[PDB]
Amino acid sequence: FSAEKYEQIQFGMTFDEVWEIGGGEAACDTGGVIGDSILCFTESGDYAPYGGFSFTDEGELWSKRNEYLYKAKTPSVKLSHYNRTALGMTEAQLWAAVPKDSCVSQGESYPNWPAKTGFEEKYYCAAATGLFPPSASFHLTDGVLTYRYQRSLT
Amino acid sequence: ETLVKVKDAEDQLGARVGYIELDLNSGKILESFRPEERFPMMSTFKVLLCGAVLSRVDAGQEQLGRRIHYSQNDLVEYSPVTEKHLTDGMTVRELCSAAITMSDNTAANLLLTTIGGPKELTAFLHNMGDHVTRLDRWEPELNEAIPNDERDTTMPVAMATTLRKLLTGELLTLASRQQLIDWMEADKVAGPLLRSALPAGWFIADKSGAGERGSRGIIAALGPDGKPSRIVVIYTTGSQATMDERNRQIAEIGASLIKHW
Repeated sequence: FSAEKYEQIQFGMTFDEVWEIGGGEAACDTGGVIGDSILCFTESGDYAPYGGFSFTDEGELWSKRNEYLYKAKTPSVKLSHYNRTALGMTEAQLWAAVPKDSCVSQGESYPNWPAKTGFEEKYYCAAATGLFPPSASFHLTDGVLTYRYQRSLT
Repeated sequence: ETLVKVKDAEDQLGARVGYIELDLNSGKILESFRPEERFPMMSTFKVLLCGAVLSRVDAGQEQLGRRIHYSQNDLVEYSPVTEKHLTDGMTVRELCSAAITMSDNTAANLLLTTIGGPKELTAFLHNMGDHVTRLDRWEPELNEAIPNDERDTTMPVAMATTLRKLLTGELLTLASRQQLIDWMEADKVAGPLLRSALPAGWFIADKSGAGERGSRGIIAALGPDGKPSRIVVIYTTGSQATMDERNRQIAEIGASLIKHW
């Protein structure tokens, strides 16, 4: 499985289409604690990068998520930047306060699929290189900030 | 040729390595190398965590069917299974499965909450004779691996002996020992380590861990003819190599102790 497969996967796709693009049985799991959804891992190993995919009752992909499929080009978020974000700010406002090169997407979803209102994006911004650095996390719904969190930023 | 290889791996990583192989039945140590230096547990502690859980199950203080509802603020770095159950919750049994087989961080924290925290895990360990292993922090901070910090460390011999006791003693009931080792067998994210060099017919139940500052390790019960007969524990820390190089060094120790079984 890989990031490039994650980008191939599309909202609306069926379980079988996702499973096929993701790598099938070699790279992906379903059932047990995953339930009806799919988890694919890029390699074995502790904290291996992964993507997850969930489907509507009608069988269509409404949610994509991942951790560590991407790495910030320039880990550099400061608590300073974080202090100048607030719920209600637009996404462009967010990127004017926080350096986008310091962040990566950890998912996108349409909780109302097949209606598109309420689309949600999740961003993860590492303050430095390595496994579990200090970070900030931001979620936006329809282009507006609706969740903000930080751990251990200077 | 294992101790050789273990020594080889040390200067190839430019980090401390520790190794022990223990006979599962007798408790006799077969070989070792720095068995008593301390190393970050990383995700290997998740198996001990879940033994403390089963122990409370055994004592009628916990139910594996108990459902725990948690929310967005409980989620930490690396939650592949728990992110998906914000709404419907997870049972204690599901939590142990996610922590051990997929190394889910949130799952591990949620479980640490059930037993009352890292100090309760240390007290549980202490009360069964392991006066060395200690958990001090939650995920993801327990993985920092500051040099010389003894927080959240074990020794290869303390972890090997404790795993032996959990997996075959009377420490847990038969149902609990079996669930504990079933969770480890379904390990899903340790293919490139010992499982890597294991031949058909072999049984393997293991748990791997990775932390910061190059820290890596594995604990495993394994053997021929679908039955575990030995415990192997390997830790390394300090190294600058690549993630795959260290990977390689550990497959290498297991290709060796597998060859020279």
